[PDB]
Amino acid sequence: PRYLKGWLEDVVQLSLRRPSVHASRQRPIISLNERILEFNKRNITAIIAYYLRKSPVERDPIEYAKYMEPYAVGLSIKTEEKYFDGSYEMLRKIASSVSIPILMNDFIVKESQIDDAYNLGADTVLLIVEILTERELESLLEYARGYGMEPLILINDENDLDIALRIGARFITIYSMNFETGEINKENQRKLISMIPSNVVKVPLLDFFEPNEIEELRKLGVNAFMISSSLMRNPEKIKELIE
Ligand SMILES: C/C=C/C(=O)c1ccc2cc(OC)ccc2c1
Repeated sequence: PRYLKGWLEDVVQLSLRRPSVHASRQRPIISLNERILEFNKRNITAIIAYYLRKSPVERDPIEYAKYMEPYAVGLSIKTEEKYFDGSYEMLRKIASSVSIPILMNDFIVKESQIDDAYNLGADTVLLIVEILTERELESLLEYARGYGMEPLILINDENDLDIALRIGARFITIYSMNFETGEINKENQRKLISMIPSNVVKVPLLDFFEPNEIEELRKLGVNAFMISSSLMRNPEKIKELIE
């Protein structure tokens, strides 16, 4: 990884030394990017329900996963420990108790964390341009693919987009986030969406969504929407979205 500052470097250092787990998965991968493409063809609104317990309305992660299973295209499960109160064991039990795709959402800096995700039952992993060099991102990209997991590449700005496309990313999440504040820059997010090629599956992160926003973003080529705060506070809004 890079050498950063602040809590993000603390997290990078935690990831560097995180021990690899002793586990094996219980079902095949269920491809998240492919399921999004299927939902698009079938005209089903594709929502990734984003779960965290803490960050820099706390919910039971199992119960949340089961609640979202009938409606969501996938689940994002935060497995970073110190700042997000994530666990590998919670990932494992979520992945063995729902049959929709699971994104392991963490700060991946080494291959053994990808091994961990596969062995715990995740269907894909997040990779973050900001914390990696291009060479590192390319090597982790190809590592994840090898398992059958098209990773979701996180971009926060145009430089990040350009690195992602330079290494052949096929699945991108547009956070447009300042990790120091947890801000999503909605203006920059729209700009970045408009720069992504049509054959890359593209997923903005939204805390809250406006009436018309989902429709407007779909008109910009968005394939799925990863929604955090609104669904944690009001999980029932996923019904409205799909129905
Ligand atoms: C890649 C996983 C990231 C997040 O879900 C996430 C959530 C809340 C955050 C709040 C912050 O405020 C200081 C900073 C980063 C944050 C990152």
